[PDB]
Amino acid sequence: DENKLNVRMLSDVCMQSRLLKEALESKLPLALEITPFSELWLEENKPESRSIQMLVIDYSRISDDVLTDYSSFKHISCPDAKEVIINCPQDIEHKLLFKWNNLAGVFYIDDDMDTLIKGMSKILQDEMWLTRKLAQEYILHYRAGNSVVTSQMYAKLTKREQQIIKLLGSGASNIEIADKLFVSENTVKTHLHNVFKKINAKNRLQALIWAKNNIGI
Repeated sequence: DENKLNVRMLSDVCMQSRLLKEALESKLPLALEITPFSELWLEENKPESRSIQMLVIDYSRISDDVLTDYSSFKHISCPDAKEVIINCPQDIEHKLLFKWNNLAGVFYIDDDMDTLIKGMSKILQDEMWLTRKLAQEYILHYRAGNSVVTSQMYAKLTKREQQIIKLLGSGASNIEIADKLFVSENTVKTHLHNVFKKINAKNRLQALIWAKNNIGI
């Protein structure tokens, strides 16, 4: 419906998902549709994906091999959509959440629907639904200067690989990189082909975007 918020839940489709989907559409003003993480890449260049204004992320079905596909789907189609995490574990390392650039709310694994409906209603009112701890972590981290949290796949790359990837996440060219490290253009190109694993980039664009989101010096 044109009136309602375009929401997209990133999850499995199944008895429960659909059951929550309907529950969310009963109480809040939204048109929700469910898309599994595994299929994100198929929605990247769809027109109707450009209309997504909220993404609801089932933290329980998230995994490292989807992260890359997500970051690009998010940039290519709905960079400006709000993101809301649900089913988040209690003992989560909040910095791990900075990776969601429009995080607007977080719901924990053992919150109930009373909380979820309350929370989501606030977020639909352009509030944010965070705990005091999390709000503090953001503030301490941001206030202290830091913008991005360098991720874990990164630290696992070789020295070449690391240097080559940082510069990529600076939108440098093949040539421009080969010229700051003093190496064959064809060389950086070969390192990159490796680096796409495990960072899991289907291509240079994914990696580039992966980069700008997952590595800050």
